[PDB]
Amino acid sequence: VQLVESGGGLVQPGGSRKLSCSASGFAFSSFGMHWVRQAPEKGLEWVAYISSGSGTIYYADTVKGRFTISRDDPKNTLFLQMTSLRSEDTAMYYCVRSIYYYGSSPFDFWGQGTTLTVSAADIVMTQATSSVPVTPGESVSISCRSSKSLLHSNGNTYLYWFLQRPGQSPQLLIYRMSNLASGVPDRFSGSGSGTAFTLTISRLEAEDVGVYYCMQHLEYPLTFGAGTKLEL
Amino acid sequence: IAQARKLVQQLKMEANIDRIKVSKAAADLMAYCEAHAKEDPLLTPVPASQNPFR
Amino acid sequence: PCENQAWVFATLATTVLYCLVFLLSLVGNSLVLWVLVKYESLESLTNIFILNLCLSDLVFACLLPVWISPYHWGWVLGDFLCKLLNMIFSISLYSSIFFLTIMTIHRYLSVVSPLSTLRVPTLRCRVLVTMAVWVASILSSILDTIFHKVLSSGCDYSELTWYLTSVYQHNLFFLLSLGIILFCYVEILRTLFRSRSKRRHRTVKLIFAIVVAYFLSWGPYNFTLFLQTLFRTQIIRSCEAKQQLEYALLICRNLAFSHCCFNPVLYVFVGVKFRTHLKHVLR
Amino acid sequence: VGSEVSDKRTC
Amino acid sequence: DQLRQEAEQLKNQIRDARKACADATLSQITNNIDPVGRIQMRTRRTLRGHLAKIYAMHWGTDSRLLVSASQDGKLIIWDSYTTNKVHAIPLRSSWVMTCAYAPSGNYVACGGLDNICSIYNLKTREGNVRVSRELAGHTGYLSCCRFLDDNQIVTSSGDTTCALWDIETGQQTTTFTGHTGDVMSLSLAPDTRLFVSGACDASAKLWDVREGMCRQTFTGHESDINAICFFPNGNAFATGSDDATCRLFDLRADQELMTYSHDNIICGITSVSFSKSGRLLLAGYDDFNCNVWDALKADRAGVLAGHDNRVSCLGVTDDGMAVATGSWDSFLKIWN
Amino acid sequence: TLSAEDKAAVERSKMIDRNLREDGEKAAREVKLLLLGAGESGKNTIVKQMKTGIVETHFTFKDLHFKMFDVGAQRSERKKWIHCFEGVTAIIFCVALSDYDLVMNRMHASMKLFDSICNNKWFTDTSIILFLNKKDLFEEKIKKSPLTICYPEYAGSNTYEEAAAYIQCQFEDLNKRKDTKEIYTHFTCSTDTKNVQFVFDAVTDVIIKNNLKDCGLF
Repeated sequence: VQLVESGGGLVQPGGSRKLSCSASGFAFSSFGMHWVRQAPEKGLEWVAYISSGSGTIYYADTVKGRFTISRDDPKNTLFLQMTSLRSEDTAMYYCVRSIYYYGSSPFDFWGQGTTLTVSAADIVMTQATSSVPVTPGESVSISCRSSKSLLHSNGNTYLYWFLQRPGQSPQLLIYRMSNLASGVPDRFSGSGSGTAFTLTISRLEAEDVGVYYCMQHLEYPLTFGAGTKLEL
Repeated sequence: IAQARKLVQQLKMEANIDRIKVSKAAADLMAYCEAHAKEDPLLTPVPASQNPFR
Repeated sequence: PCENQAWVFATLATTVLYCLVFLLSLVGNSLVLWVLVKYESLESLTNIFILNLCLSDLVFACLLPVWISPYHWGWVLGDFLCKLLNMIFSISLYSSIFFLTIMTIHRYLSVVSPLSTLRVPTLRCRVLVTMAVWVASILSSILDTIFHKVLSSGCDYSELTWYLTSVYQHNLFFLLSLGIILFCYVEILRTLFRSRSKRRHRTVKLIFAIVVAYFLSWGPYNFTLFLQTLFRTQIIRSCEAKQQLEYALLICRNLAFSHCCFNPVLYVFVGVKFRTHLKHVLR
Repeated sequence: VGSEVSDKRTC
Repeated sequence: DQLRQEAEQLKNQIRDARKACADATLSQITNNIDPVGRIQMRTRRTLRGHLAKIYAMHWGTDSRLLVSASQDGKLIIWDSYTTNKVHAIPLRSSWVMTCAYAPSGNYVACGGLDNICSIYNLKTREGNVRVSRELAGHTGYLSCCRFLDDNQIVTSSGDTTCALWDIETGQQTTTFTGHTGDVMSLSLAPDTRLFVSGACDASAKLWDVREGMCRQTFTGHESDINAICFFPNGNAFATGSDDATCRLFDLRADQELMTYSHDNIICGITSVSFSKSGRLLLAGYDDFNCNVWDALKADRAGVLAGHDNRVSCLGVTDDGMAVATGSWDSFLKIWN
Repeated sequence: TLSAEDKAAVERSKMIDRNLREDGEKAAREVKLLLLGAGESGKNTIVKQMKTGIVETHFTFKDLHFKMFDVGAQRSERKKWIHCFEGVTAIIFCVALSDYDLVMNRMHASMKLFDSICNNKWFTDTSIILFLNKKDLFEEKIKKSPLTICYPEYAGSNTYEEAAAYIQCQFEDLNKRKDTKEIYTHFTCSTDTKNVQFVFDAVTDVIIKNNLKDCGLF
C-alpha cells in the first residue's frame, strides 16, 4: 500500500495546474479520497473530498469554485485541477484515503506529498500548548478542545489524532477518541468526554517526537488543530 | 471385525459413566433459569429504553 | 324540441353504479398495490406496467364520484377546478388504454421471442418508456384544460369543433389499440398452437375472455358516441331516436367506466403468481 | 369526453 | 456373533442404569412454577437484498453484526441496527448451506455441497475480503461449521464424520468417527471443551475436543435430527427432528428430560435455539412459522408467523435482545 | 439525523445493493440443468458433447449459456440436498437401453429412480428430459436376447423399433402429475449430434411456459 503524488512546482499567480496521485497496493475503487495541505511552518488544512462511487463531493469555502476533484478508477489515479492560484495556495498537498463502514478506520494512510510554491459555523479546535519540554521515559498528556459537542446520538465521539514525524507524513494514532490504529504501540491511549479531550503516552521513546494534531469529523468541513511540538 | 471396535466403546465408556439422579439434574436447570431470569430480554421484556431496536 | 325523459332514470343509474364501481375499484386496486409492493420487485417490465395501470385506474376511480354531483344539483365547483378535474379524467383514461396496449405488446414479445425477453434490459430504458407513455397521455390530455370552459350546461366544451376532435381522437385510439391487441394475441395463440403444450386450454380461455371483455367495454360506447356526434351536427332530425340514443349512451358509458374495476381481475389476480401471493398476504 | 352531463332538453 | 451378543448385553446394562436414575421427571418438578405468559414478538427490521433462499445465518459476538448465506452465492454482513450492508462476499460455489462468525470478528466461514470450508479475512490492509484458506479433506457435503478460536474450526459433514482443523496448516488435528448417518447439526459448549453432534440416525453424541472420543450417546428420536443447541449452562442440549418433536437431553443424567411435541404440528424442525436464561426454546418448522416453547413446562407460548416459506435459520443474540429468523423467502427479520 | 460517516455507510450499502441486483440480473440469464442419471447409464456419453463434490459444466449454444450440474459424486442421502436444486429449468435423465439384460436388474432400478424423482415434492413443475442412449448395442442385442426375459407382459416382436417404443412408453407411464410437467424422450444420436438441439428446444419451451406463467396469462 503506497500513494505517490506527481506534479507541483513553481506557478505564476493566476495560472492553473493539475496534481496527480497514483495509488497501488489496495482496492482503490472502494476507498474515498481526500486532499489535505500544509502551508510552510503552519498546521494542516482540508481542501477537498471525493467519495467512492463519485456521488458526493465537498470542498472547503476557501478553495470552492476554482478547485475541482476527480478520480479515474480504471487507471487508479486521483486528480485535482486548480484554477486562478492565489498566494494562499502555496503548501505541500497530501493525499489521504478513507473508508466508511461500521468499524472502519478513516484517515489511515497518507501519501508523501508534493511541494507547490507560488510567487508573490465551522467547528474550531483549540490546541493551546504549542510545545512541551520532554524527557524519554515520562508520561505525556496532550489535550485538544472543541467548540461543539462531538458526541452524536449514536454514541460515537468523532475525534481523530495524528502524528507527523520530522520530514515525514502524518500517521493515524487514534480514531473516534478511543480506538487505536493498526501498527501503533499500545502505550498510546485516548480518552475524554463532551468537548474536552486528552491523549496520554505511558513511556516515551526517541521515535515519538513530532507534532500532534486533532481533527473533527462530525460535519464538513473537517477542521484540524494547531499542533503540539514534542521536541526533546 | 468392525464390531470389534464398536464393542469396547459401549463398555469402557458408556457402561461406566457416573450418572446422577434426574431430580438433582433438573433442579439445577430450573435454578439456572431463575437466577439468570431477570436479565433475559424476551422472558422479562426490556423497557423501550434500549430496544437498541426501537 | 326534445326532452330527455331519461334524465330521471339516468340520475339514479349514475348515482348507484358509479358508487358501486368506485368502491369495487378502490378495494381491488388497493389490494393489487399492496400485493405488488410487499412481494414483487420493481425491476421487471410487467410489474412496472401493472403498477402504473393500477395507479391510473385508482386515480380515475377517485375522481369518479365528482361527476355524480352535476346530475343532482349541477356543477358549482368552479372554472379552474373544472379544468383540472377534466384534465385528470382524460389523463387517467388515455394512460389506462396506452398501458394496456403496451403490456399486450410486451406479452407478445415474451411469448414469440423468449430469448429477447430473457436478457433483462437496463434500468434506464424502463423509466424512459414509462415517462414516454405518461408524456403521451399528457399531450393527449392537455387540449382539454385550455379548450374547455364552464357554461350554463355545467362543464362542457366551449366550441363544437373541440368536441368533434375529442370524440374522433377517442375513436381512433380505440381502433389502433384493438388492432394491436388482436394482432398480438392472435400471434400468441398461433405460436402456442404450433407446438404441443400442456394446459393450453386455460391460456386460450383467458385470451378470449380478455379480448371479449375489452371489446364489450370499449366498442358500443364509442359507436354510440359516434352516433351522438352525428346527431349533434344535426344531420338527422329524428327526435324519437334521441330518446333511445340517450339510454344507449347511459348503458354504454357505464359499461366503459366499468373497466377501472374489471381490469385488476383480468390482468393481475387471474394469474397464479399474484393469486398465490395474495393468499400468502391474507394470513 | 363522457364526463359531460346529459341535456334535460334539446332541439 | 459372541461379541455381538455381548454388545446387546451391555446395551441392556446401559438401559438399566438410565432407568435406575430416573427417580422423577422434569414435568413433575415444575408443577408449581408460574407459567410464562403469551410472548408477543414484533418485526423491528426486515433485512432485504437476498435473491434466493436463505440457508444459514450467525450472529457476531457484539450482537450487532450478522452474516447470512443464500444460494445465490453471496455472504452479506448486515448492521442490524441500521439495516446496512457492510460487506458482500462472492462465493466460488453457490451451493452453501452453512455460515459462521468468528468470536473475534476477523473471520467468517462458509461451506456446502462442494465439500470445502472457506475461511475469509475481513480485516486486511487493502479494502476487500480475501480468501485465507480452503479446508478440504471431507468426502461429503458440509452441514455446520463453528469456530473455536481464530486458528481452530470444527466441521460436521455428511460422511458420518466430524473433524477438527488447524487453519494455519490446513490439516485435520482430530477426526471424530462413530456416527452411522449424515451429520446435520453441531453445537459448541460454552467452555469450548466439548461439543454435541446430531446425525441422520436419530442419535446425538458428546465428543471431547482435546481427547477425540465419543463420551456419550443419546437416543430417543424416531426420524432425522436437523438441529441441536447447547443449553446456556452447558449441562443440557435441545434437538429438533423431522417427526415434529423437540427433546431436551441431559449430560450428567444421560437421559431425556422433556419432549416438546404438539398435535397440530406435523412438519419437520429446521432450527433450534435457546434464550439467554434458558426459559424459552425457539424452534423453526417447515410450516412457514416459528414457535416459542417453554423449556420447563413444555407448553407453547408464542407463534412467529411473519414468513412466507420454510424457516431455515434462527439465532439469538449473545445478550438475548433480539431473535433473528431467516426463511426461504429471501428475507431476514429481527424480532423483539 | 445522520453523521457524515453514517451517510457514507448508507451510500456503501446502496452500492452493494446495486451490484447485487446487477449480479442477479446477469445470473437470471443462465439456464440451470441438473443431470441426475443412473449408475452406468451413459453419463460420460451425454457429457462428452458440449458443442470433489458437484461437477459443473458451462457450455453455450445459440447464444444461450447452459450450466449443467453433475451430482453423482455425492454418496449421502439424496433427500437432504435434493431441495437445493428446486428451480432448475430441466432435469436431464439418462438410462441405458442395453442394460435390460445385464443385472437386481439395472432397468428396474432406473425405473424406481425415475419414479422417485418424477413424483418428488419439489419437482412438480420442473420438466424432465429423458435420454435413451447406448442404442447401438441394443440393436444387435435384441435379436440374440429377447425382451421377454425382462418384460413378461410384452406382446411384440424382436425388432428394435417395437422394443424401444415399449421401453419409452413404460418410462413415460411412471409420470403422475401430467398437468404441469412433461417428459421429452429422445434417443441419443452420436452421428447426427441433435442432443444439444433437443435440450435447446426443451429449454425454450420451458422458458415460454414460465414467461406465460409470470405474465399472468397462465
